[PDB]
Amino acid sequence: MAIPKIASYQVLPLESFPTNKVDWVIDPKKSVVLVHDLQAYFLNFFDKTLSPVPELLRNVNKVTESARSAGIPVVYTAQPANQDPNERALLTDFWGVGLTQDTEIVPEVSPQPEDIQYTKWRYSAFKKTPLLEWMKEEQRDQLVIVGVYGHIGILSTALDAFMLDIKPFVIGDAIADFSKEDHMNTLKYVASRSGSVKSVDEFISSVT
Amino acid sequence: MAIPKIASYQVLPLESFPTNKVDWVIDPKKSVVLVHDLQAYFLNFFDKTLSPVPELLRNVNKVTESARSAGIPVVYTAQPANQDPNERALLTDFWGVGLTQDTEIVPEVSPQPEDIQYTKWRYSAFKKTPLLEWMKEEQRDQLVIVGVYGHIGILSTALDAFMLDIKPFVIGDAIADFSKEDHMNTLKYVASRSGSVKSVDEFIDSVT
Repeated sequence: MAIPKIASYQVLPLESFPTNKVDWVIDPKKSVVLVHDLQAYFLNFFDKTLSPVPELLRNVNKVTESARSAGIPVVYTAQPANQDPNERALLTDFWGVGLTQDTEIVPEVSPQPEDIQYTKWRYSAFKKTPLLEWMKEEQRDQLVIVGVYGHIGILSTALDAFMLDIKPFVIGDAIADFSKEDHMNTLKYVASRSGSVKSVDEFISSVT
Repeated sequence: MAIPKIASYQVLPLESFPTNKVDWVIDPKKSVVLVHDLQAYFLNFFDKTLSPVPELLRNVNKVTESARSAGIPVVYTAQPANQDPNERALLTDFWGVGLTQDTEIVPEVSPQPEDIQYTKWRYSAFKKTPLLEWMKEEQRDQLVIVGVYGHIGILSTALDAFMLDIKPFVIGDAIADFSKEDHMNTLKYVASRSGSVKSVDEFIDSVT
């Protein structure tokens, strides 16, 4: 009903990432980076000075910097404050009325002027946003996903993308979750059923 | 890459169903039963004489028969043979070219003349089908889900339904999966993040 006070946990070692079942490789000419719901509201459920938040933010910055250097668009999603109950619909039964403040992107990974920002309404970044038709317009069919929370919005976004013929790449050391278990199980599900799991360094070397 | 030979396992005990976080009640005036992908092709991956397939088929029949007695529409989904690779898209990377035969619903749960049958293209029964707009036409906003496989199509259909303002009810003893673990984890995920988990008897009692 409430997002938990998330206890600190260690970013999983890269050697523990689950093995990919598909062999897609991130292509700078075909990819978009999604910074998923990195709002103050959602990150304040962690103690930000503790693992995995400093590493998460540094890794998100590594991703977006390499992305912009390679001409890869960066898209941020953010939930709006004070959502109309008709618009929020069944989310209220699970999570309450939703955030009423602290909607800003956390300052460490604040958007740059050329980045795109979409208003998010559901777990999946494709529902009620321009994301799908804009990616088609840009003729980019790869979505590189960073942010929070792994087993909820990241997972659901990966599953629409996959079903919408967009290749999702979840960056395993650039997401965070309710627990190390939720984080890992997110990666195991994606790698075996819905997309690709890559490291920050694999993204960087793929996009130079 | 190939659907495994699925080892037999026991239907999970009713006392082990996860507790629901929401208090939705199945209403015969607002509900639809979805029989998800109960095709010979998908069920032949199991030894159908062993649990959980006999219980699955007679529980699906219990559900659909009480549904029709209550005026609840029954919708079946079925994948078509020899899918166009351009239409099948990224499924091919994970699973191969897909079924080429054995497309019929298994005779134990064969559709009745009044039931609806849709051609299915993705994990979620909502993608590239009329299901969402037909439910809106019928003014029914509850989807009671039975069939296979739990962590793949059942889960994705429930997530899509939830995000599309349709309440999903997954019938825990009328689905089956790759393993007892996948089956349970499907129910735990739905009950905590995406819908309601009910038993066959709870459905029967709810729709009289």
